[PDB]
Amino acid sequence: DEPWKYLESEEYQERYGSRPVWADYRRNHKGGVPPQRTRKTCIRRNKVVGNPCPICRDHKLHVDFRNVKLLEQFVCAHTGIIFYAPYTGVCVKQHKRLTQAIQ
Amino acid sequence: SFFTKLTADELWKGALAETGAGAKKGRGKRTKKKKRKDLNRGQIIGEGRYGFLWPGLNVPLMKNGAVQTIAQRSKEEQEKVEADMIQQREEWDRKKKMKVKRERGWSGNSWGGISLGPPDPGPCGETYEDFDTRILEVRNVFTMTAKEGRKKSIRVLVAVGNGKGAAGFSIGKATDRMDAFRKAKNRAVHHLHYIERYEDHTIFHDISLRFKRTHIKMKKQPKGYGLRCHRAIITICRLIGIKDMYAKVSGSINMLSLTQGLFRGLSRQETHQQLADKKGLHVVEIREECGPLPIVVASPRGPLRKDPEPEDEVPDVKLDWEDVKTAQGMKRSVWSNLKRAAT
Amino acid sequence: KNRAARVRVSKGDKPVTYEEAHAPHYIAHRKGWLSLHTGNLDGEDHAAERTVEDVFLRKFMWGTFPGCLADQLVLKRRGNQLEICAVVLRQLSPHKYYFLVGYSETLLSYFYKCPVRLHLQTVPSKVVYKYL
Amino acid sequence: DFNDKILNEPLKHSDFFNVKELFSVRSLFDARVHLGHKAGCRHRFMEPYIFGSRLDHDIIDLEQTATHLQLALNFTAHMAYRKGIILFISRNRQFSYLIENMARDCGEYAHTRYFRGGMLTNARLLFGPTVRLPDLIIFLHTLNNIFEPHVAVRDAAKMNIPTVGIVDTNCNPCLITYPVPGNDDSPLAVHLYCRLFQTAITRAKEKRQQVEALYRLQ
RNA sequence: AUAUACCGCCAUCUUCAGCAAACCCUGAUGAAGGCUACAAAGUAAGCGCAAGUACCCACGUAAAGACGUUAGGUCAAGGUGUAGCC
Ligand SMILES: [Mg+2]
Ligand SMILES: [Mg+2]
Ligand SMILES: [Mg+2]
Ligand SMILES: [Mg+2]
Ligand SMILES: [Mg+2]
Ligand SMILES: [Mg+2]
Ligand SMILES: [Zn+2]
Ligand SMILES: [Zn+2]
Repeated sequence: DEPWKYLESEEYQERYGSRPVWADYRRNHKGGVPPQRTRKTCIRRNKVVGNPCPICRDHKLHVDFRNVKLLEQFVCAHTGIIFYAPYTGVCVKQHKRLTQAIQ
Repeated sequence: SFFTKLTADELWKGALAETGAGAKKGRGKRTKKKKRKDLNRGQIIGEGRYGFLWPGLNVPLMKNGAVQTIAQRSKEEQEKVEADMIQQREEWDRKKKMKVKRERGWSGNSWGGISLGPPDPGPCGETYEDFDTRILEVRNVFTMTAKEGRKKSIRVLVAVGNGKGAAGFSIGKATDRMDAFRKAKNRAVHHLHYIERYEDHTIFHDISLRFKRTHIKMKKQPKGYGLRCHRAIITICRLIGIKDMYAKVSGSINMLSLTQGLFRGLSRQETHQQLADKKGLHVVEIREECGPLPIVVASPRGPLRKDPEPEDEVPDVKLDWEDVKTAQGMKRSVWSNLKRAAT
Repeated sequence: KNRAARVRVSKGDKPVTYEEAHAPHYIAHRKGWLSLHTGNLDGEDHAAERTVEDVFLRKFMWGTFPGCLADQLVLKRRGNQLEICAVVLRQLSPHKYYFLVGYSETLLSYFYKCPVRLHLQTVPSKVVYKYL
Repeated sequence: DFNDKILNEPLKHSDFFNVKELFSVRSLFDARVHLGHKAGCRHRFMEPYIFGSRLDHDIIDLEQTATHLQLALNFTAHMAYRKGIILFISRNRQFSYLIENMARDCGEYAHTRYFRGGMLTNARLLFGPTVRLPDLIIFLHTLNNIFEPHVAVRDAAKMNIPTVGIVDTNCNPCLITYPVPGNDDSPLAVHLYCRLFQTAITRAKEKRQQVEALYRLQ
């Protein structure tokens, strides 16, 4: 559904809870410190890559300016600076789509 | 021959070769292991090639209030039964051999970011579901003996905590990994230190100390920052309940002594009510988000002091060249400010 | 070091029965014999046949009452009469139990041309002598 | 809730069981509690409790002695009124008979014989799963024969059990909650401490009895 | 063929007596150690030794004699894993 009622839908609640979406995701990468810029994308030619980011694996979610309570979980409530893609675990494409959407 | 045939457990022992030359010394083998399988439990007693109908064990004895009679299971019937049994054995084998997914902690094939779940209930009855566990390290200690020689003795380090400022570290030694985990978890839940925290997410002030050639320097840090510290300290703070700080370790890296000094400092830190009632002055807090506004933290419970502190100028205080460098900004290193994973 | 009809001492995770626990040199001092016949005594004969047939009987009955027994059997051969005694568990149905009883009885009788009969004693779970 | 009120009532009152009348500096000096070992037997943490020295012999401050003794008696009496278990220790064999006898007379228990390893720590395995370890420990002689700190003070500080010991110039009052400076070695002092503890615990017991009778009436 | 996969069965120290699940403590909570009886941190399931049983006794002789070393011997008592002849 293009609207944002899928978030209030209780399948979202049981699938996540009161935690954010990025909290569950974990990156497979080289040893120690990971790379400093995430993958280019999680979807290619209508095909999904293994271990994709959460907002991409959950196709029912929609990144848009209107989903305020979905967008606000990334940017800290205590500091206005938006978290980085290596932080939230998402690929750079959807990361910058989200940053322009929140702008 | 039939007289030469014998029981099953003997054959299973002879096939598995659990002990005698290869199991001992720890030499073992090249990761080849034959999995035990129970065949008698699987098939019903009546199954066979000739599928006679048995009202005694294979078929219900009575039907429609009428005694049954011996009958025949013909070719395609016994073939269907054999196919069903083949499918059932294949299903049992699939369910037998599968993956095992223990959550990846600090690294694969490492017991660092692994949690054993809460401690076990006590004998008199003591439930500790609020406590969460963590395995900091595991090592295969070896000490020799006269007749058997080298003995493998697993040593493990563990921590436990609520997330409410209470936690405890402990070691555990045993010949078996699970038994060592259990010993360590139990005596850990029994041995615990409490530490205060300022606003549920930070320490009261920075703490610099040394312990067995392990210099450690933790720095308080306000909200929206995270935990950029040694991964052991990160897990320990996850257990404690503080959400953000900074820390650095210098010199030797022995995480046992690291944890011991960590808890020592976090216990010896003074609270602000403590310090105020000790000195005899009002504490005053200042933020960057808030302007020039004095925020009182804690006041003396006893009688306040009359005179204020005289201005201490050019104090004799031993400071750190590295933090002075990082404050002056001339310091440069690619390895300092990295955009690591979440917290 | 002798290994002959004895249990290896474990951590304490091995339920053992009276017979499986005690040693073979304790057999006459603190056990009885699983069979009772006179072929072994002086003057008699067919002891080899007695032993072969009773071993075959033990194997056949263990495999035709599989998963229900929890201990060795007791054979009691009085002249012509042959008596068996077993201890089993209440796993399967008494229908199956009696059916297999009659089946084994008829087979043994027709095979050995001998009057055979058996008794079975039920137990909820196999008795244990110690945990070695 | 009124049961909790009865449990809490004696706390607000100071010297509520009249423990002060039992002891006086006259009696202490007569029982020779003020003595101490030589300066060679002196201890740092005991120094501030030393009123002075004479002939290289240590002397105890009787005002501090009386303060700590009052506090100890008050605590013991509150615990007895709460029916809290009390356990005596005196490793010195010179008075084991008398101490066991007065323990029998009180109803509170004692252990003067050799102390076993982990008797308190592994008490669950020793005795059984469910066992009520004592609520208060006291020491007529804090040190053993070889003059090390008795393992009981350490075990009590570990397992959160309060301890009240008579500390001599050789003793370590750091672990003790209510250290009473005195003369561990003198028979007059031992007998006097025993009689004071008898009177205190018996008064607490009979007072609980009378209060319970009054509440049963009401 | 593999005793260097094993079971089963034995030599060995053993003409020893220790082996030890489970708890606690000390060592700054390291590998590790835990003995002082006019006693100072050790407590111990269980096994073994022992005791009792066999011969003529209570002694003696037999029997028993654990954990483990010798990758000790035995796929040739028998079976069986792996590799081969089929
Ligand atoms: Mg890996
Ligand atoms: Mg021999
Ligand atoms: Mg070999
Ligand atoms: Mg013997
Ligand atoms: Mg012999
Ligand atoms: Mg060899
Ligand atoms: Zn993506
Ligand atoms: Zn003295």
